[PDB]
Amino acid sequence: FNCIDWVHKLTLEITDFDGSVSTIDLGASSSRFTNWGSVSLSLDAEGISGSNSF
Amino acid sequence: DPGCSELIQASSRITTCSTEGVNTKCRLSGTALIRAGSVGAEACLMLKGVKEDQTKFLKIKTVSSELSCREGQSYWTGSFSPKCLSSRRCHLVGECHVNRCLSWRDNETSAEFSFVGESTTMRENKCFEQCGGWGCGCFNVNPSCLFVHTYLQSVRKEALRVFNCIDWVHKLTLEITDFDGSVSTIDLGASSSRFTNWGSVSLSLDAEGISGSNSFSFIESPGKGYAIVDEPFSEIPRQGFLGEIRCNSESSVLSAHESCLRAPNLISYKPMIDQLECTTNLIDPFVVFERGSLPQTRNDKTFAASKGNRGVQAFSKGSVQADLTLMFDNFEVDFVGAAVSCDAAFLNLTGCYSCNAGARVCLSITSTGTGSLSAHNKDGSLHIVLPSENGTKDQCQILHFTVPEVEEEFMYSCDGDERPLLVKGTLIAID
Amino acid sequence: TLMFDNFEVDFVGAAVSCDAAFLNLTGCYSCNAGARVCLSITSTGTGSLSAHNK
Repeated sequence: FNCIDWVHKLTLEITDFDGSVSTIDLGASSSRFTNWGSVSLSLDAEGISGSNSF
Repeated sequence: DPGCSELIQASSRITTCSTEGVNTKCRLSGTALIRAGSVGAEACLMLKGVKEDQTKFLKIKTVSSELSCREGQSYWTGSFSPKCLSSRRCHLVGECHVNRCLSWRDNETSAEFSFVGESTTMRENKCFEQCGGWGCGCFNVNPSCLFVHTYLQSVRKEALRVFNCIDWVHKLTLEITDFDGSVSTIDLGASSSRFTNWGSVSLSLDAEGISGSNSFSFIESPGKGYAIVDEPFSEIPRQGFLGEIRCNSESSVLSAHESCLRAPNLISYKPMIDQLECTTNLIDPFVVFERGSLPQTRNDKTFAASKGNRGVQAFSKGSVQADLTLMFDNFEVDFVGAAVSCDAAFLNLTGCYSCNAGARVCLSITSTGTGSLSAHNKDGSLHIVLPSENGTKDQCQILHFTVPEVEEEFMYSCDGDERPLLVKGTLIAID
Repeated sequence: TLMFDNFEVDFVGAAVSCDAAFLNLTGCYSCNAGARVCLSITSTGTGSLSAHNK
């Protein structure tokens, strides 16, 4: 395979209010599914370009 | 305090009258041009019947100067979250085949997820292969199947509608008071026309109206303000851009209907034997909606929200010098034969002379019945019209002068009997 | 960006008093990592320690 764009992903271990923990991740500006709701990013100023020849 | 300013009399070419028993009504069918008033002033038009007491008025007040937009291209967008399913199927069980899974289409119906329902959402069907045999959890040694039913849904609660502008139409919020007393508030811009009770009004010559708006797009929210984007409008929703998922209506975004236009190759898939993690790369619209929210500062125009209708206006300075066209469509104007006399009294005078705004004046009208007031100077240059009723009020309007030492005798009359009246006051010089 | 989608969070008032103690304070100031601090929390019931300055 190949990589056309590197998405900066941040693995987050969200802990709910009752005490339950959930290990998820957020990349660029994606969303997931948690018990309390959904979480997303806002700023993502990090990436690697020019990986089309690999 | 502001009232009639440019007050002229209508011509007899498009105005006819007729007497039918003490009641002389008059028709109005034609086009007439009049100078538009300044900010606050009115563009009243005096209508004379067959005598002197028969005098009406058509108040057209000018609120302020606005720069409305001309909507042409718009679409509904918003944030979404993929909610995919998974169901691992062993080989030689049901519809599990290697050629069927490797050549699996997107909109191909499957008998595995046939129990959920044929919903009308942005759905798709995928398939993958894993491992088989007794070491994994199947019978045959061939790799098992992996049916994936992915459908999009609205995870948030609100939506957004992104539109653009092509030209800043100089809209003027112009309300019109009919002859009977009904007030109709409409708007005019560039060369558009509206439908009123007396006929139809439109804008003639437009002085301002700057272009240069195709390189910017606006974002509208149902109840969170407006915004601005420093990027031209996007035509086709390409992959990897703000606006790749667009719809047509608000319900298509709040309910995530299947009639929304989306870009292919967006929902990723990370199979993990039994687990599944489907992710996308949709750009959050609230980020751009929050970084650049109105009001802002662009060149020299104050962008804000428009009043009344749903649109984006723009504040800009400048005087008023346009014209208005009054197109009549056969309207009947009647008036009583005998009116009620009135008594006027001077109050104060403060404003400007030879100015566009015009000096304001107030008179103490004291009468016992309803009707109208008709006053004028000596040479017939200036005219004064004010509504009269039972009691003692203080009707105010705008008067124009060309001298700081205002001293002109007026002749006011509410039924035919004129009475002298003198005014005075010091004005200032301003353009 | 924490997107809450109508989630119920309940809590019973009137908790149990606690008594903490100071341990150490190392790290950095005006830094992206942030200085760390540890406290010897000694309580008898399950709850939280809401501490503030003046």
